[PDB]
Amino acid sequence: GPYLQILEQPKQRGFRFRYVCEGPSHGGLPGASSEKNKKSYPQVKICNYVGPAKVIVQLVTNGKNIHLHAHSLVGKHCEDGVCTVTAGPKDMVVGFANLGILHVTKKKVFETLEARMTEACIRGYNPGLLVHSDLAYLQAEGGGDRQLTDREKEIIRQAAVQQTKEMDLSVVRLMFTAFLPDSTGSFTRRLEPVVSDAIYDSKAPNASNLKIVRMDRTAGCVTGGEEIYLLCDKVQKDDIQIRFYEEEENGGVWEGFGDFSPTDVHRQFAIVFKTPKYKDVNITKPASVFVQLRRKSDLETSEPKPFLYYPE
Amino acid sequence: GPYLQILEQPKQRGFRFRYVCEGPSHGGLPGASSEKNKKSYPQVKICNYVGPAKVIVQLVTNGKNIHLHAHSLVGKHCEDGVCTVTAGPKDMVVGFANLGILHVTKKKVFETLEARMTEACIRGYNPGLLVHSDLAYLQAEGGGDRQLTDREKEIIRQAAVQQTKEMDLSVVRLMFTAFLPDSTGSFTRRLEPVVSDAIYDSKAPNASNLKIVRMDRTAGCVTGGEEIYLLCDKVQKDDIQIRFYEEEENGGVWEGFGDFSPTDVHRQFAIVFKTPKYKDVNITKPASVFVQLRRKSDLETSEPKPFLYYPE
DNA sequence: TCAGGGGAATTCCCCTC
DNA sequence: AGAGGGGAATTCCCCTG
Repeated sequence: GPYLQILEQPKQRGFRFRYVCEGPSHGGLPGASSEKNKKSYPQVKICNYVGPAKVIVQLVTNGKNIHLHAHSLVGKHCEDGVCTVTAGPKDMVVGFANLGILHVTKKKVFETLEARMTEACIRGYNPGLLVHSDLAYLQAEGGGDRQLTDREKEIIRQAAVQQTKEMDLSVVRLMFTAFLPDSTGSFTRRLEPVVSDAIYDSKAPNASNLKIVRMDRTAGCVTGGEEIYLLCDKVQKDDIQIRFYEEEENGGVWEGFGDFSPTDVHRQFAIVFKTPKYKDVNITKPASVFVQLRRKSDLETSEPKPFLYYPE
Repeated sequence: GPYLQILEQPKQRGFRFRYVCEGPSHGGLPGASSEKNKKSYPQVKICNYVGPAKVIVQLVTNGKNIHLHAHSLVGKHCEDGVCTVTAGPKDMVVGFANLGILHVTKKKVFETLEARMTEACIRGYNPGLLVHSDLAYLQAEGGGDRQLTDREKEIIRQAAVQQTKEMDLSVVRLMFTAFLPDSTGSFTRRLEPVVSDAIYDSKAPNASNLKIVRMDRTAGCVTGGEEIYLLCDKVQKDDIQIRFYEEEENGGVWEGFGDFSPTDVHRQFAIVFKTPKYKDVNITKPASVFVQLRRKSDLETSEPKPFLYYPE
């Protein structure tokens, strides 16, 4: 039967979540292949069905238990945190550009979560899957307006109080839900929604972009233990590593880490370290290796920089 | 007649202002001559008068107009921002230890300021000097009993709205006011108040501590621009200078600033720059020069570190 | 501009005596 | 095991191109 397939996922890292105070129009959530000039965006595709339909996007949690996220989606076609756009009549592919991720305050988690749960219940956008199964009977029953009862508000507040202590404000996910038309033509037939890759805030120190801005000495001796200063982006002294590596044997790898202490990490932006020992200390020609910044917890690679080992 | 003399002023820089959230036990305001083990505190002395008296201390602003400051003084003898202590019979020496400077939020400045202005009018603590000259008639009538009128509250609120946007939250001053007894014995005869030195918050980037944490090359050549990386504390790229200096017996004033661009200042904590040319390029012996970080606005001295120029 | 980025203000938490 | 600081994370502000 018909389903929804994510053609291009959003970029997991590099995007910066912004609060209401930071202002508007600061960038759109880019695609996984959104290099400079080759600006791409998250794309989905409704398969096994040809014709006009609608696609909604909502923010969900990163944990095993999928639930609504207090963060919102801001931009055009987005109202109250949900972005709704009509798919092409023939191009069953849908792209999402100019999507910002509104970061909520920790104190304003409960308030925003409850408000957007109320919205998701009045609009019937997967009420039982994200809030609570007790309200999984509101699959757009009726046309348009769907006033809520008193017990339904009770369930909303119960789900909100329980999901406040379990929400990571630094990571979100995209849930794409497709809606196929019915008899009257209104988009109401809901197929299985699909969750996107995890989206990590750039303001989170454990998931930012690892970049080697500058190095004082770009070429050391094959012996090693030479002091080098590396100016970098924001890194955590207890969760940072400087890795020299070279591809060898056409398949094999050579690693080697700089010997530095967390005290040598100067205020998250600079590291004074010492070069490790190379393989062939009895080398004859200067060998070329790459250097990167690797997070010990995430094992995330920084963009490598050239480095050279010279004999003595 | 009798006056009040500040024996030891507080240390102008080095102390960090703290908000209500940061807690209570983060340090006491040290004196200008304080050091480790030699723990000193701001002290004053009532001169030309022997006997019991009273000394109050209040926070005032730095600027042309001396006025109450939204920041408060926290501690034992301090209540609602004013620290009152009896000089004791025949002691006449007054010390002020365990004094913290409560940093208020920008949003809650006005609320606090007006709240402390009314108090200064109800208690008669220099109302015309600190609040507004129109209220320079509020002395000695009552120490709490004298409720204020409506026009007085209008003047207080006007002074508060005008001085909220005119207050520097990063610098304060201490005002000591002495009170001699009268016939009935109540301390009400006000002596001339004395203002202390300016106290600059260490967490303010324009008044922080200038420290040379690390240098890539600690000895360069007299030839000229050699690139060296300097790891430092928080400095402002548009208001920072790297000064090479040497005191000599022939006038002994040689200045010379490192050739760096504000772009070379890596995230306020590192500067990649080039050493300037010293005098006597045709030297024969290695000459020693010292290095500092000098703030462009304040011309404040950093802790010097050794450096040397060798010929070619 | 809209797309970013740096940095300041504010809150929270850890390291060394 | 706690005060004194200091660093780091979380929100907020606004400058640049």
